[PDB]
Amino acid sequence: TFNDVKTSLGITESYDIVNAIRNSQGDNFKSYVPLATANNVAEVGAGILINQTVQNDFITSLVDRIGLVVIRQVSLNNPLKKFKKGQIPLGRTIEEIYTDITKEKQYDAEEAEQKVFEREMPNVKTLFHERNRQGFYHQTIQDDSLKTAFVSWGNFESFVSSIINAIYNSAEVDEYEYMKLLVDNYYSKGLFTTVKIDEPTSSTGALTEFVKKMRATARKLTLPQGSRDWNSMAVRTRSYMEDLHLIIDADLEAELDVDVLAKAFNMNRTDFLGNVTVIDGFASTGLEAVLVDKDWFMVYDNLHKMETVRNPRGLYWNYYYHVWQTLSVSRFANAVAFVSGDVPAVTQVIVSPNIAAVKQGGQQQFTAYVRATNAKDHKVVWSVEGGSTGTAITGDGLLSVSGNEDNQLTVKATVDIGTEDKPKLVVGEAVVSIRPNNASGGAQA
Amino acid sequence: TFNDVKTSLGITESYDIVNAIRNSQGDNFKSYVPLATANNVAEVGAG
Amino acid sequence: TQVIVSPNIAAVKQGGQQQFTAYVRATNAKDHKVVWSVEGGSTGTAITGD
Amino acid sequence: DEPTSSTGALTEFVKKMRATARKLTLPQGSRDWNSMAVRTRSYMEDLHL
Repeated sequence: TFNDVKTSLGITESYDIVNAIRNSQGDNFKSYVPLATANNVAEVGAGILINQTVQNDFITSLVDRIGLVVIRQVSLNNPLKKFKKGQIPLGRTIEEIYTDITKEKQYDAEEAEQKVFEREMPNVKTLFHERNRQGFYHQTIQDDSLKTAFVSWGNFESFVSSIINAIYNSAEVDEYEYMKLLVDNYYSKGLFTTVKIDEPTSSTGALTEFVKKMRATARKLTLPQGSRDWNSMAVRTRSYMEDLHLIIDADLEAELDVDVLAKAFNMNRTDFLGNVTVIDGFASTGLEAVLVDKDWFMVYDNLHKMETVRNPRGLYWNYYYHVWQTLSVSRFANAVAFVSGDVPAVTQVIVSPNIAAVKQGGQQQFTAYVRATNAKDHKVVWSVEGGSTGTAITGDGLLSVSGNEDNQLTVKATVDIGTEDKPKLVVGEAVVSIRPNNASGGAQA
Repeated sequence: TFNDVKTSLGITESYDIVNAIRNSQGDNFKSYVPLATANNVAEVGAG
Repeated sequence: TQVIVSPNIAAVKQGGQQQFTAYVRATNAKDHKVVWSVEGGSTGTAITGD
Repeated sequence: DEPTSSTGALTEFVKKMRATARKLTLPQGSRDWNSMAVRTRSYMEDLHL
């Protein structure tokens, strides 16, 4: 129920093909001069958004009657469906437990007199994955009002069927797009091990600058001694190379395919290591591709219910499609971020046991790993939040819980990238609670 | 024994992907606006 | 090169409201501010941005 | 030179190692290539790059 529709609705003519040029050429547009109806094509040839009742040219008061209705229809799919680990019935959280290595002690027999029953607890990280996604898809099909817009049985079932697949494409796209958030989340949080690829410190000849880095760092994830510096928990894990999946920009696969794979007499020496999955590219700035284990994804299903209900007063159906999922990310798995643009110096600081239960008057050793791009060796300042005058931490992160506290402490590892500004602090944190001590009361000395 | 804590524990982040999603109607992030539960994926999902 | 305001056609009830969204075609690696506007309304009938 | 510098410094590094591995695994070994200047020799299956 419209009027005054201009036919140039969303049109920003960068140049008017006719009046700026074709009438006035003397130039490259000369091949359109021998066409005579080029102005009728330049008016309505790019599609018309809003229909208009156009009268017939010879007989006015005859309407010009739409005479072919095609119905476009596409099916979308999640390429990342193979990163799902099945269904969780009966439960909400997931417990992910990882014991890692310990530090060797020097053999000393003199100190061994008092330390036979000394108790040194393991280094255990735990990780919890809550059910995140709980959403549904809503879709009405008024079966009776749509019979207006069709005159063919056959276009009516080819339009009702598309609204069916409109649900099944909507669900599968957000299933693609939620899992693509988890990469852009994890990078925003600083949790990706940043590796630059587009900083070629060499001379000219850096066409394979990214291939040499994405085949070295792919190999570094699989050394049998493991490494500390590819997790976001700083634990000594390892990949087995058959589980290394590489989610890559489509811009970047052609950089490989053209600059490297053609002119490669032996392509096995220059393919990317591990399984390659092309996406369109990530939302994050400068992030080109991401190499991960198969264990890095903690994606789980809970529901897939299609329900429906009929309205007798509105003569319609609602369709509800509930997808409940557990969309999560293992911080224990290696996950390398191949980035291009300019990055911070320090992306993450990892304080080591992450949680503690230290008795009043007790003490606790802390360690801060520093996830740093180019290794300026940033100095670490330890700090305690929520204490009293007593509780302080000093030097190489040694907490001294006072006898006079009961407060849940926050132990910080402050790294300053910044300068005379509102500077750039990279603060990692841990949480210490406090057991009470009957520490004999009163005063001393 | 732990009685009150935030869930963004330790995380020092470059850009915040709640203000990256909502406060960029421009580009690079409009694919994440039609998500309904994007808060409990972006502020939990790391673990 | 183009700004695509997405639904392109609304039949909004008098009093009711409607959600619009605009796709900006950046041909470069930047982000460009969108300013929403409603012309031809009564006193009232505003678009809030966004 | 430095085996990140150019693709010539990569190649020359590939030249010097196939040279050296041949010099090691010549029979009639050298008093070069060890720290006692013992006239020893080595085998190809024994070399570990």
